[PDB]
Amino acid sequence: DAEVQKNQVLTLEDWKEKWVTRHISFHQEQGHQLLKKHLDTFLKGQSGLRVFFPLCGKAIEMKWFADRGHTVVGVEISEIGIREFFAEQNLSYTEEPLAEIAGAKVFKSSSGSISLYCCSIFDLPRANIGKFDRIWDRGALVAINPGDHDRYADIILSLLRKEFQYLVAVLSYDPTKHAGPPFYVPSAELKRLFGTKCSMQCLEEVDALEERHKAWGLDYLFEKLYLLTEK
Ligand SMILES: Nc1ncnc2c1ncn2[C@@H]1O[C@H](CSCC[C@H](N)C(=O)O)[C@@H](O)[C@H]1O
Repeated sequence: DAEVQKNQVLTLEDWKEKWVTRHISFHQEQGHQLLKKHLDTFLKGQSGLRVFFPLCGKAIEMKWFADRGHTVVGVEISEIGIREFFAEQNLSYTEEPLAEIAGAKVFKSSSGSISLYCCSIFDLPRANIGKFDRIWDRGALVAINPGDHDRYADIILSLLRKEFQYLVAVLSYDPTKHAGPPFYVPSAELKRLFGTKCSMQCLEEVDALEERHKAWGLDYLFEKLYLLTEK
């Protein structure tokens, strides 16, 4: 069952077409409510953290971190989504080509609080973006093709400082009922991916079934939030 979606794929071009055609149902216009609940503690006592958002879309919470004085980096293959982030958050920005990745670009807020790399996360290591105190992962690990999970996890691990907090949101549902994204990523997979190098703790399990999931086929959907930290 954890293997049912093992061969499913969305490509980089499919994701870019979703943005062009406005198939962006993943986006949360009010921001993620579990992060909101856990944010203070996530940041508790710390100043000027470097925070990474994989597969960031136009995630409005990048502004939450930037407003609190933390440095934010995201990676997103869609230039449309990146430009929409800055428009929606009312921020000016520069654009620079990325010399190490053909065709790619980096978009930075005017005083540098937020830098969004327009490229694949699988190419991002060549952009020399350093390491992070915090990672917020929502619609990211669950968006990655299942076949790419090992590669994805090693990149996330390579981006962590020695001390870190890594919050990851997954969704539990019957994967024989729906072909992702968002893919089904159970606890056991999280543990396969990160548990030798991370301590884990489940923080939350919440009902996410919306009737919009009805015709999907789903009669259960729960969102789970995990906190990963140094072993
Ligand atoms: N390999 C990849 N590299 C970079 N972005 C990718 C990617 N695969 C998918 N994406 C982008 O990943 C996003 C997943 S949808 C979730 C967006 C955002 N994290 C949110 O919480 O709203 C899309 O914006 C899609 O274009």
